[PDB]
Amino acid sequence: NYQPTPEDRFTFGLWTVGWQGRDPFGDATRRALDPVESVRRLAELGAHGVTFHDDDLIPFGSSDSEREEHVKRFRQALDDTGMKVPMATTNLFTHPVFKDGGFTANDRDVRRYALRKTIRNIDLAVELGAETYVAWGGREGAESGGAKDVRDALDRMKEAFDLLGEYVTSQGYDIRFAIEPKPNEPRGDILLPTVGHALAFIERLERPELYGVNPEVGHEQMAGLNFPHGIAQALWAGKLFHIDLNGQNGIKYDQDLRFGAGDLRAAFWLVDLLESAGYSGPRHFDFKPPRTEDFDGVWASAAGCMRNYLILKERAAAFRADPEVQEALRASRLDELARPTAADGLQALLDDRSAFEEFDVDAAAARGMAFERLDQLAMDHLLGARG
Ligand SMILES: OC[C@H]1O[C@H](O)[C@H](O)[C@@H](O)[C@@H]1O
Ligand SMILES: [Co+2]
Ligand SMILES: [Mg+2]
Repeated sequence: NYQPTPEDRFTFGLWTVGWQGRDPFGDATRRALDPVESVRRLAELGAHGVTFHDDDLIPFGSSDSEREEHVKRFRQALDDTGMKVPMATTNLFTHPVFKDGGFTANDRDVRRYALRKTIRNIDLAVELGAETYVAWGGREGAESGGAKDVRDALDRMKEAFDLLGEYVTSQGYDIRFAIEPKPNEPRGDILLPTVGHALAFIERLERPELYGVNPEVGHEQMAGLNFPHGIAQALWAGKLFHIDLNGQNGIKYDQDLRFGAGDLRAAFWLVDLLESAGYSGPRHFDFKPPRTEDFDGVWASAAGCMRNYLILKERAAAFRADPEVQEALRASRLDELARPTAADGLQALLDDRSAFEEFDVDAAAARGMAFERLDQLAMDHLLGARG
């Protein structure tokens, strides 16, 4: 049951199944994975494709000749399996030179290096067929108030993204950028900490059409925010270019649990929204198999990501198809929410005595919204206590 196939557009980062389990308090518990083995194993699980940081595929500092041999092996594995590479990104956070950031490092020479390192990987990503290029500024931020002038930092961040946009347009590349927010960790506070801040920032760039967001379930939940609401706002703005699916139990360190774990009801409402809105991009899993697990548990955890999406998709479809749920939606006036408030226009509204002078405020206040009955139907469908 719930067998994933490539049509389902499930993708995984090389760094996910390949996480060796090193955390801030303990050494690695797993050996390093060959990216070629990950491609073949994920193909066998039913995945659609893989994603990568530059440094996941080419070890940092590699000569131009070593780099070519790493890329050739990888392409051969993709060619053999039919696996796609829909997205790629840059590692601007691991090497000590980025300890104060990349695009917004205080040191100018580091910022220029950050840009050259990124541009180099855009070329490779386009060669391999990526449609989306993600930026996660995990080191852009501060632990203390005086270390970063945030207005100057946002000037430098806008500068960097404007230069990347000039670069792809000057090359005629068919690739778009997606900013991935995170509120904190590894910095005390990270710039553009939520979907909202990233969306607002994009509108100040020179070519806003080239930029969207790559929201992550766990990251918005690290700020205690409602992830489906934030996705709804990104869709409403036309900016949901990509998405990271995983699980998170509340406000704490970034857990990256398998999708479905963490806030299960949020996951249901998320899948309901993505499917009813017709989101067509990849369903990308940014998760870490816990370091308790051996390599069998790694692949079990990866399989569980896809299984939980497919189950929730079935339950959300059953929910929306139920005539009793449709009746409850009308009972809660979800359909009146779709009607314009004042399509008759401002003057008509001003002259409408039924909208104020003769509005029976007490009769309107007495109407129940019937939200609890609707939510219990949603619960019954999630739990399969009905269909
Ligand atoms: O941006 C690409 C990825 O880089 C890092 O691995 C981050 O932990 C992850 O959140 C992000 O999606
Ligand atoms: Co995360
Ligand atoms: Mg992510």
